[PDB]
Amino acid sequence: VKELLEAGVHFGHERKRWNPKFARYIYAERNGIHIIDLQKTMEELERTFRFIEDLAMRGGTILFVGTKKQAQDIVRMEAERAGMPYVNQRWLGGMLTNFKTISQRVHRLEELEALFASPEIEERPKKEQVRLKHELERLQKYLSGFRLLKRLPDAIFVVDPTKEAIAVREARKLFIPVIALADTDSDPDLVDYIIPGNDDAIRSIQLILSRAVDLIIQARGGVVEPSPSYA
Amino acid sequence: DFEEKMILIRRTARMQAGGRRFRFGALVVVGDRQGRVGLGFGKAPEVPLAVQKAGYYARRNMVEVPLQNGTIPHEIEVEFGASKIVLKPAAPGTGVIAGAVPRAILELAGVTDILTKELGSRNPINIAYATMEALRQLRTKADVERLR
Amino acid sequence: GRYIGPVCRLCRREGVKLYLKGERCYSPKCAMERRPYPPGQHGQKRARRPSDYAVRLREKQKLRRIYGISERQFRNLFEEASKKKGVTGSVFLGLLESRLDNVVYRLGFAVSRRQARQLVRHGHITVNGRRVDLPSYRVRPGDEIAVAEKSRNLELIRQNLEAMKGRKVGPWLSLDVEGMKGKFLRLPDREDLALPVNEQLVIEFYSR
Amino acid sequence: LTDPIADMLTRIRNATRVYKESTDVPASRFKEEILRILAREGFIKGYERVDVDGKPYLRVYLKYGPRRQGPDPRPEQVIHHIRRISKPGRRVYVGVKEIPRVRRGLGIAILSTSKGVLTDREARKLGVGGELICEVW
RNA sequence: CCUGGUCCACCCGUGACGCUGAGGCGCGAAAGCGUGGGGAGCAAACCGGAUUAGAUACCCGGGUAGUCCACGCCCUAAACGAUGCGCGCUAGGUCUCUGGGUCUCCUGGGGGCCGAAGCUAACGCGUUAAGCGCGCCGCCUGGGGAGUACGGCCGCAAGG
RNA sequence: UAGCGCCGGCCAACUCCGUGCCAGCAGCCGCGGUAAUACGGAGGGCGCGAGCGUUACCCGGAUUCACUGGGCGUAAAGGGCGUGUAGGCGGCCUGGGGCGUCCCAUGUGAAAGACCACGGCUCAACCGUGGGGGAGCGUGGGAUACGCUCAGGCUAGACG
Ligand code: SF4
Ligand SMILES: [Mg+2]
Ligand SMILES: [Mg+2]
Ligand SMILES: [Mg+2]
Ligand SMILES: [Mg+2]
Ligand SMILES: [Mg+2]
Ligand SMILES: [Mg+2]
Ligand SMILES: [Mg+2]
Ligand SMILES: [Mg+2]
Ligand SMILES: [Mg+2]
Ligand SMILES: [Mg+2]
Ligand SMILES: [Mg+2]
Ligand SMILES: [Mg+2]
Ligand SMILES: [Mg+2]
Ligand SMILES: [Mg+2]
Ligand SMILES: [Mg+2]
Ligand SMILES: [Mg+2]
Ligand SMILES: [Mg+2]
Ligand SMILES: [Mg+2]
Ligand SMILES: [Mg+2]
Ligand SMILES: [Mg+2]
Ligand SMILES: [Mg+2]
Ligand SMILES: [Mg+2]
Ligand SMILES: [Mg+2]
Ligand SMILES: [Mg+2]
Ligand SMILES: [Mg+2]
Ligand SMILES: [Mg+2]
Ligand SMILES: [Mg+2]
Ligand SMILES: [Mg+2]
Ligand SMILES: [Mg+2]
Ligand SMILES: [Mg+2]
Ligand SMILES: [Mg+2]
Ligand SMILES: [Mg+2]
Ligand SMILES: [Mg+2]
Ligand SMILES: [Mg+2]
Ligand SMILES: [Mg+2]
Ligand SMILES: [Mg+2]
Ligand SMILES: [Mg+2]
Ligand SMILES: [Mg+2]
Ligand SMILES: [Mg+2]
Ligand SMILES: [Mg+2]
Ligand SMILES: [Mg+2]
Ligand SMILES: [Mg+2]
Ligand SMILES: [Mg+2]
Ligand SMILES: [Mg+2]
Ligand SMILES: [Mg+2]
Ligand SMILES: [Mg+2]
Ligand SMILES: [Mg+2]
Ligand SMILES: [Mg+2]
Ligand SMILES: [Mg+2]
Ligand SMILES: [Mg+2]
Ligand SMILES: [Mg+2]
Ligand SMILES: [Mg+2]
Ligand SMILES: [Mg+2]
Ligand SMILES: [Mg+2]
Ligand SMILES: [Mg+2]
Ligand SMILES: [Mg+2]
Ligand SMILES: [Mg+2]
Ligand SMILES: [Mg+2]
Ligand SMILES: [Mg+2]
Ligand SMILES: [Mg+2]
Ligand SMILES: [Mg+2]
Ligand SMILES: [Mg+2]
Ligand SMILES: [Mg+2]
Ligand SMILES: [Mg+2]
Ligand SMILES: [Mg+2]
Ligand SMILES: [Mg+2]
Ligand SMILES: [Mg+2]
Ligand SMILES: [Mg+2]
Ligand SMILES: [Mg+2]
Ligand SMILES: [Mg+2]
Ligand SMILES: [Mg+2]
Ligand SMILES: [Mg+2]
Ligand SMILES: [Mg+2]
Repeated sequence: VKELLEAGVHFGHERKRWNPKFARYIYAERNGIHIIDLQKTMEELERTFRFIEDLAMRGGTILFVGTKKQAQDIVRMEAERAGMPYVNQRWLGGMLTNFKTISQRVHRLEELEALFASPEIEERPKKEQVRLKHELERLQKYLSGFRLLKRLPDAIFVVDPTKEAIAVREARKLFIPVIALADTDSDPDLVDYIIPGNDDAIRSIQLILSRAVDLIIQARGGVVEPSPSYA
Repeated sequence: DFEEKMILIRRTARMQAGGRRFRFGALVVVGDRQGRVGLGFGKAPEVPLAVQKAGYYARRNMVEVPLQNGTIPHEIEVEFGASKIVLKPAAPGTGVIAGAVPRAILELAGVTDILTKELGSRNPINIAYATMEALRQLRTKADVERLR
Repeated sequence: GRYIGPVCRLCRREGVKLYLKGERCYSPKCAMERRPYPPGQHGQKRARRPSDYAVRLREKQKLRRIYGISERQFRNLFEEASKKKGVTGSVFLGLLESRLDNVVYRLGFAVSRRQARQLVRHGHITVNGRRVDLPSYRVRPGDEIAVAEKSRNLELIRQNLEAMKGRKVGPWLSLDVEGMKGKFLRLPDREDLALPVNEQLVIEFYSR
Repeated sequence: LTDPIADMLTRIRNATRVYKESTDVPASRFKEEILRILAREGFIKGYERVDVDGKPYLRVYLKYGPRRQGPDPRPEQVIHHIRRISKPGRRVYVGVKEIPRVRRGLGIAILSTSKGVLTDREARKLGVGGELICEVW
């Protein structure tokens, strides 16, 4: 499952826009660029996946965090493939720390599902349709992956702990383990299970996500061959 | 469940056109008198809700005090901004010698025997915070040998 | 001197029955049993929560008004136990107990401590022989406290020993009824005596 | 520089507050005696005489606790506290009888005595006093 | 022309010769003073015109000390970074000035900004600490009375 | 024989009338301008008790002179800046001494008082008997890590 042709996909980026805590996972600066010791990536995959694999067979949910436009679509395929929740658009404040309240806003979604599946009155004003439809069209935009989540995840898995510091912040306050693919602009000490790698190139996001999705499905009852990606 | 005590209840005001409009706050400790306390601070439009709101936080932030025959294991001095609290271990028949603030905090924590002293700003809310963070920094011989 | 006044107003304030008479304390003509609320114009109003200081004074007068004791003697007896070795609380109770005027009453020589005083002050009591008319004597282990022979034929002490025929008396005391003599075995552990009082709080009253 | 010991204790205290693996102090037979106790009593892993750019130093291997769950992952310290007592400004000595008990036993006090560098315990066993160098917990 | 501090590179010389600093001594913006010059512009005082209830001001026209030079006094300040000096330790990004290199950049020394840890009552400080430490000095102890009075020393006086 | 202080918050104890910024209360914040638990009386209540209150003074609360145990950017607080006298303070290695420092043995540290036990006055106050010490200084012996001194080296501080 592990693989070594990762250097055929990322080895890292971003110059002196670095975070000094990450130096322990950096090989050298060549291309005017911080370069990640890929060896140092394997070590942490071994330990991180052990967590994920051990987390797999226990039948426990995982929240998928990626919202930079470089990792936007690629998380949506993969979280569904493993049948687990994600956030694609905005990470709402209090998704975790205020779950019962945020998820009180999925009950409005599930309730819209039914109402627009006929009939429960269509003699409701034309303009109210206009209003309700768009609201469904609005709600749908954000919550499509969060709706699966019906309880606090036993872990969360992140693309950018720097870009999604808020997510990381809530998880911490809820003692939830934090997992993340994360490059040198990020804060290492902040993540429990670290995948020290490029977090912007779609290449790198595909390799590390999918193979982690596969490790999840492998120990969660079955296996399957390849998954969708743009070249 | 725990034994619960309201230590502080205050009214504060804010200003806008037409005059002042108030808001209330309650410092509340809660504990089992057997090694577990928690301090919560609740603010609300009316006294009762604030007292209840407070209680929920009190349970939301707790701490485990290593009682040894009803006294704390070692000296602790702790500062919280300009507030300082001294907690000093005390022998059996001593009693709990503290101001009504750290008194109720330590009391609900099962502390039966202790010498204490408040130094610096004795502001009720801050002396509270300093008493807690003192407990949260209490250690025992076990805890020490395990670290080192 | 001592308190020497209306005594039911005392229990009514304390919220608890203190056994300050004897006979009437048990009948339903007892004041607490008719009115369990503080004496005077404002007793039936709904109370307001007492402050820490309010609470402690009240626990103190409780233990104190039991004994019919002056604050000075109380304070000094207390400030003894504060100095002397061990746990303060027990020793204070202990030294409180070793009072003759108390000892006489715990034995059932008298129906009240107030009567146990008039028994002591009128010489009707004796300690290991010698006449003693001092309510304040600190009775020590091994002491035998008895009635004077020259008064032993008195209605009150005979009638009051009548109840005592097989009556229980605390573990540290023995009693030869008819013979009119009792014995002090030792000063109490807090267990032996169940005064309706949280004794730690009295220390804290004085820590102020 | 006016105080080697105070510099030494301090070089550490800064290093432990941001969890460095080690840090180096300029070498002295007296610092070796203090690090020795600091080694044995287990506030540090241990130390070794290295050399920096031609100059003698002591490299001291720091020791900490475990990662913590929560908003602040930063592991507990092993040296919570370290500070000079006796200083060049105000020399501090204690007779045997007034030797202090640091933190109700859970800590130590290092000494300079005519029998060598000893702890509060040791000094009381050997029966000697000395200049109270510092305190640690 | 005469002269001071200061950085850099070489790692050549001395071998703890160091740090601080009560008194002392010197330096010390402006205004001010003494004797003598100088005086274009500017301008306290002062005159006049406006404004105004008034206008001993703000605005306009004039104008003397002074502002400049030499020598000698005065020694004060929001004399400020409202931050005594020295040393060691504790992430980094960036802009700039100035040496040196193996001239991407590396290394020293100064000048700014943002920020790690930490500090802070907060504001903010943060390798130019207001952080963690040592040494020595100066200073604070409720507002006013009062930087006044008295004494004392200094000054031509102002006054310090 | 039972008296005296208090009942707005601190701080334990509340009602009616009388007064109307008057009369008066007051340790501090504050009370009194027609529904005053704050003034005067009464009832009731709280606290002590042959006592209770008041004035004055001493320590405490005051880590508010800070040795324990504080501070100086904006709260009170860095000297306007240098230079330097006394003084305080000082790097790495080795030896002599043993001044500071630590230990041991001894002398002194009177009696009363303090404390612990016991005992005598019916208890207690009071008093008796015994017990346990300490610093600090004199003397003898010992210790040598740190600070001291003397001596001999070093080059990381400092100067050239
Ligand atoms: S009767 Fe009830 S109230 Fe009156 S004294 Fe006896 S016990 Fe106390
Ligand atoms: Mg990135
Ligand atoms: Mg614990
Ligand atoms: Mg502070
Ligand atoms: Mg405070
Ligand atoms: Mg103990
Ligand atoms: Mg204060
Ligand atoms: Mg206060
Ligand atoms: Mg009873
Ligand atoms: Mg209580
Ligand atoms: Mg005791
Ligand atoms: Mg009883
Ligand atoms: Mg007291
Ligand atoms: Mg000290
Ligand atoms: Mg050389
Ligand atoms: Mg000078
Ligand atoms: Mg001048
Ligand atoms: Mg001039
Ligand atoms: Mg003039
Ligand atoms: Mg002139
Ligand atoms: Mg002229
Ligand atoms: Mg004019
Ligand atoms: Mg005019
Ligand atoms: Mg004019
Ligand atoms: Mg003009
Ligand atoms: Mg002139
Ligand atoms: Mg002039
Ligand atoms: Mg300036
Ligand atoms: Mg400057
Ligand atoms: Mg100034
Ligand atoms: Mg100022
Ligand atoms: Mg200075
Ligand atoms: Mg300073
Ligand atoms: Mg350059
Ligand atoms: Mg160049
Ligand atoms: Mg620079
Ligand atoms: Mg400039
Ligand atoms: Mg800044
Ligand atoms: Mg921070
Ligand atoms: Mg910088
Ligand atoms: Mg400050
Ligand atoms: Mg005054
Ligand atoms: Mg004044
Ligand atoms: Mg003057
Ligand atoms: Mg002046
Ligand atoms: Mg004068
Ligand atoms: Mg009184
Ligand atoms: Mg009182
Ligand atoms: Mg009250
Ligand atoms: Mg009148
Ligand atoms: Mg009225
Ligand atoms: Mg009053
Ligand atoms: Mg009244
Ligand atoms: Mg009397
Ligand atoms: Mg008197
Ligand atoms: Mg005083
Ligand atoms: Mg004091
Ligand atoms: Mg001090
Ligand atoms: Mg202060
Ligand atoms: Mg200055
Ligand atoms: Mg000057
Ligand atoms: Mg100087
Ligand atoms: Mg000198
Ligand atoms: Mg010297
Ligand atoms: Mg030295
Ligand atoms: Mg020597
Ligand atoms: Mg010597
Ligand atoms: Mg002696
Ligand atoms: Mg004596
Ligand atoms: Mg006797
Ligand atoms: Mg003593
Ligand atoms: Mg030697
Ligand atoms: Mg030499
Ligand atoms: Mg050099």
